[PDB]
Amino acid sequence: NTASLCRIGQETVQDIVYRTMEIFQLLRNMQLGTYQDRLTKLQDNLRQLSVLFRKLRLVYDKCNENDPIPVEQLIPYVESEERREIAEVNKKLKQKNQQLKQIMDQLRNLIWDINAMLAMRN
Amino acid sequence: AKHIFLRSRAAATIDSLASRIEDPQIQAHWSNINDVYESSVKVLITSQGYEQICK
Amino acid sequence: AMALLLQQFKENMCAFNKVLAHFVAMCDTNMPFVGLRLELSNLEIPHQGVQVEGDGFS
Amino acid sequence: MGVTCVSQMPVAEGKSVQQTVELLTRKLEMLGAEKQGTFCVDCETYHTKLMYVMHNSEYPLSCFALFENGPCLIADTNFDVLMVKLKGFFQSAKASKIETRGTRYQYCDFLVKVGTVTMGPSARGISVEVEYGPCVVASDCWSLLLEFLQSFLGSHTPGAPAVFGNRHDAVYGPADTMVQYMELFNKIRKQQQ
Amino acid sequence: VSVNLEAFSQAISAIQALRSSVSRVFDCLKDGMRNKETLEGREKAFIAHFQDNLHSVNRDLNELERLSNLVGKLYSQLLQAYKWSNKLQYHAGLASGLLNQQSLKRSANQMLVLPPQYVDDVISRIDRMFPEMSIHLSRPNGTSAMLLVTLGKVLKVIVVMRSLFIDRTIVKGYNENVYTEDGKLDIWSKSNYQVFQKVTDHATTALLHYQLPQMPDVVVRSFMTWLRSYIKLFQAPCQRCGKFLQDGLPPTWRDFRTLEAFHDTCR
Amino acid sequence: METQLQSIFEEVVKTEVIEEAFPGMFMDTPEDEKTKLISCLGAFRQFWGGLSQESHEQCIQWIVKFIHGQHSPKRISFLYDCLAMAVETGLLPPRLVCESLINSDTLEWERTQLWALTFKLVRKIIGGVDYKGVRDL
Amino acid sequence: QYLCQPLLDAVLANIRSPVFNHSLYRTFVPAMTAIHGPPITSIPSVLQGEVARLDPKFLVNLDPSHCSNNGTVHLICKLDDKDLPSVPPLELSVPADYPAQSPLWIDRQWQYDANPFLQSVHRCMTSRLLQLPDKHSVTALLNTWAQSVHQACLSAA
Ligand SMILES: [Zn+2]
Repeated sequence: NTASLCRIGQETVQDIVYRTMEIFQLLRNMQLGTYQDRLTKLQDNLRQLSVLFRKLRLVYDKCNENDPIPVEQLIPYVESEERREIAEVNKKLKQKNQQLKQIMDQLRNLIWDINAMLAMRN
Repeated sequence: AKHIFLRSRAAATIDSLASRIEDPQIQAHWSNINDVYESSVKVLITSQGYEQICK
Repeated sequence: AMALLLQQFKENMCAFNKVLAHFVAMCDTNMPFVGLRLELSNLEIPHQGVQVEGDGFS
Repeated sequence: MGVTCVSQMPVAEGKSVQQTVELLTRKLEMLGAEKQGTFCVDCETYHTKLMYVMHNSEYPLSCFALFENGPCLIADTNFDVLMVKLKGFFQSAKASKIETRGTRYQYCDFLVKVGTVTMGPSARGISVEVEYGPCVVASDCWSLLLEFLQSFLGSHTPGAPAVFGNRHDAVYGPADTMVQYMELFNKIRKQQQ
Repeated sequence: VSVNLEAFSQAISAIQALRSSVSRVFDCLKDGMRNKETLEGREKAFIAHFQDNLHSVNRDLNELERLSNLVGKLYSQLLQAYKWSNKLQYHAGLASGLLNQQSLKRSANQMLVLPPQYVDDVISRIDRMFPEMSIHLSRPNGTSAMLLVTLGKVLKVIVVMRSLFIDRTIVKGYNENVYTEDGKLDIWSKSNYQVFQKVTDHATTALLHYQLPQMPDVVVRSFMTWLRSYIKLFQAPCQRCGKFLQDGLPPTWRDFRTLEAFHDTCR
Repeated sequence: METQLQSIFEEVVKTEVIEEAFPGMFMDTPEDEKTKLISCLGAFRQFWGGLSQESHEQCIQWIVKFIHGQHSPKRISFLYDCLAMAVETGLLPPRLVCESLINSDTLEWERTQLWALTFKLVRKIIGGVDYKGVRDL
Repeated sequence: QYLCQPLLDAVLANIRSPVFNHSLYRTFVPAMTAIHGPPITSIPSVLQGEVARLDPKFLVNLDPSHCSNNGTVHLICKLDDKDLPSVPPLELSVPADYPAQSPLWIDRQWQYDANPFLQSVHRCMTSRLLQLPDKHSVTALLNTWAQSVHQACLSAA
C-alpha cells in the first residue's frame, strides 16, 4: 500500500513535468473566434496542474512519516501462502496467453490467405 | 510455394524467441499489404516498463 | 599507393570465424589512442603510457 | 536516355591503333570495369542538301534520319527499305560508308565504349563514348562525367559538348548522341591522314 | 526588410566602441610611465601598450566607415501591449526548445481511426508549399493510401501509408516507367539502379527514425522536409572526401537535422 | 663516409614508433646483445677495412658525438659495449678511443649517468696503452 | 598609424626624460577630472600521484635502505598477481625532476640466473627495455614487467 503510493508519487512527478512542458508549448501556439477556446483550455490545464501539485503534496506528506535502515547496506556483493496463491495466477495467465497464441496465428494465416488470393484476382 | 514456406519459418523462429527468453522483450508487427512474392515485418526490442526511454 | 610495414598476429554451429571479428574489433577500437599519444608527446606534455584502466574493457 | 559524351582520342605520336586501344582497355580493366558485349555504329549519306541515316546496336529497332541543322526522325527498321523504294530521287552516294567497332564496359552505372573507326577496310581513328545512367538533365551531372573522364584519361579530356549549348531545362534524349556522332564522323572524314 | 535594424544596432555599437576607445586612449596616456622591474622592459611595455589603443581606434573607425558604405535607406497603452506580445512568443519559444530535448516520461500508459478527408486535407496542406514537390493520391485497394511524389526532373517516390502512418517507400528515377500495364500504381518493383536502391534503404531508415508517439502530422512533415533536400543531388559533393565519386557512387546520404551530403562509406 | 656508419648504428639504436601500442603482438623476439653485437661488430669491421690511415680518427670522433647524443643511458651502455669489443679484437687501437671519449665537450659533470658509465668504460680498457698515452690521459 | 603620427612623433621625441610623467599629468589631468569627475574608488607530487593511480597489482613503496627525502628516491616493487608466479623485486631509482626525463632500472644479473625460467624472463626483459622509447614513465615499465612475466610463463607452458 506504501510502495504503490511511492509509484503514484513518481508518476505524478512525470505528469507534472509533462504538464509544464505542455503549458509552455500551448503558450507558444497562441498567436494573438477560437482565442477564448484556447484561453479556457489554458485555464483548465493550469487548474488541473494545481490539483496535481496538491495531490503530490498529499502523497509526500502521507509517505514521509512511514529511515531506520540506510542505503548501500542491502546491496548483495560477492562477499508464506502468498507464493502458493501467486503460482496459480501465473499458470492461469500463462495458459491464457498460450490460447491467445493459437487464435493469433490462425487469424494471421487467414489474412495471409485472403491477401494472396485477392492479390491476383485481376 | 517457396515464399510461403520461408515466411512461415521466419514467423516461427521469431515467436519461439519471444516465448523462450524474457530478459528483454521482443515484439513484432506484420504488414497489411502483401504480394505473392514479398512480405515485411517490424521487430522492436524493449524493456518491460521502460518502453518510452529505451527504444 | 605504397607499402610501409607488415606484421603477423600470433596463431593462438561453426561458420562464424570469431577470431577475425575479434581482431577487427580491437584494431578499430584501439587505433584512435595512437594519434592522441603522439600529439600529447609532440606538444611536450608529460604523460604516462597508454594503459588499460581499472577493468579490462576500457 | 542518360547524358552522353563522345570524343576522339589522338593516336599519340607513334605506334598503331591497336596499341592505344589495348592501353585504354587495360586501364579500364585496372579500374574495375568488366566486359558485357560488343557494339557497332554505322552511317550513310544521301543526296538528290545532305541527309544522314544511322543505326546503333544499342537501339536494335530504330533508324535515325538527320539533317545538318534541321529536324531528326527516329523510325523503325523498315525506313531503309523505303529508301530502297525511292531509288530515283536520292542516290546512295557510294564510298561514304563508315563504321566504328569495339566492346563495351560497365562500371557501376557507367557505360564506356572505346571503338575503332574504319573507312571500310582501313582504320584511321579512335572514338570514346561515356554515358551516365540515372541522370536525364543535360549539364546537371557534368561534374561527375568530368571527374570520371579525368580519372581514366588524364590529359586529352574534352569539355562542354556543343549540343548542351541550349541552356534551358530541357531533357536529354537519345537523338543528341547521333548529332555528336555525325559531327565526329565529319571531323574524321575532313582531317584524314 | 529587417537587415536595417541590425545595421542600425551595429552602428550604435560601433559609435559606443569608438567613444570608449577614445576615453581609454586618453586615460591610458594620462596614467603615465610604470615600473616594470628592469629598465629594458619598462621602455618597451609603454610603447607596446600605447600603440595598441591607437590601432584599435583606427580599426574601429575603418569598420564604422565600412558599415557606412554598407548601410542604406491611449496610444502608449497600445504600444505597451505590442512590446509585450513579441516578448511572450520568444519567451516560450526557448522554453519549448529546452523541455522537449530532456523528456522525463517513461511510459505512455498510466499506473488511430481518422476520416479520409482529414488525411486528404493534411496532404494538400503539405503540398501547398515546396513548389517543386508534386503529390498525387490514390486508393486502389481499400483504405490504404498510395501517394506518388515527383521531385524536379530527377525523383519519383511511391509511398504506401496505412491510415496516415507512413509504411513503405520505393523511389525511382525520372525516365523509368512507374505505372503498370493496366495503368494503376506499381507497388512491388525495383529501380534497376544501385544509387536508387541505396537511397530506398536511406528512406527506410529515415521513416524508421522519425517516430513521434502522439503527433503524427509532424512525422510526415519532417519526412517531406527531409525528402526535399534530395533535389540538389548530383551537384553537391561529400563533406569528408571532397570528390563526388566513391566506388562509382555519388554522395547519397543526407544527415538528419543537418541536411548535408555524405557518402555511405563516410558515415 | 659517415652516412653508412650512421645508418648502421641507427639500426643499432633503432626505435619502432608504433611500439608501446599492441604489446605482445609481433611474433618475433628482439635480438639480444650476444646476437646483436656480433652482427654490429662485423658490419663495423667491414667499414673499418675500407678506411685509410689519415681517416681513422675522424669517424671515431663522429661516433662519440653519436653515443653521447642519445638520451636513454642504457642504450648508451650497450653502445659502449659495441666499442668495447670493437677495441678488444685489435680492430681499433685502445688509445684513439680513450682520447676521443675523454676529449668530448658534450661530457660534463652535470650528466651523472654518462660520467659514471664513461669512466667505468675507460677504466676497463686502460691496460693496453703505452706509457705516453697513459701520461696524456 | 594613420591620423595619429603627430602623437607618435611627440612621444618618441619626449621619451626617457626625467620629467615626462610630470608633463603628461600637468597637461592631461584637468579636463579628464572635470569631464568625468573623481577617479575610481622530499617526495615530489608527481611520484605520489602516479603511485596513487596505479593498478592494485602493485604495492610499490620506499626502499628501507639508501637515502631518502631528496631529488633521487629509491623504490622496491612487489608483484601480487593470482595468474602469475613470484619474481625478483625489480627495484627502481627515480632521479630529480622526474618529468621530461626517464628513470633507470638497476640490473641484478645473479638474482635472475640459475633458472631457465628466470633467465628467459631476464632476456625478454632486456629485449622489451631495448624496445621501450625515450621519456618513458615508471608505470609503463611496471606494465612491461608484468607482460614480460606473462609472456615468459606462456612460452614455458
Ligand atoms: Zn564521402
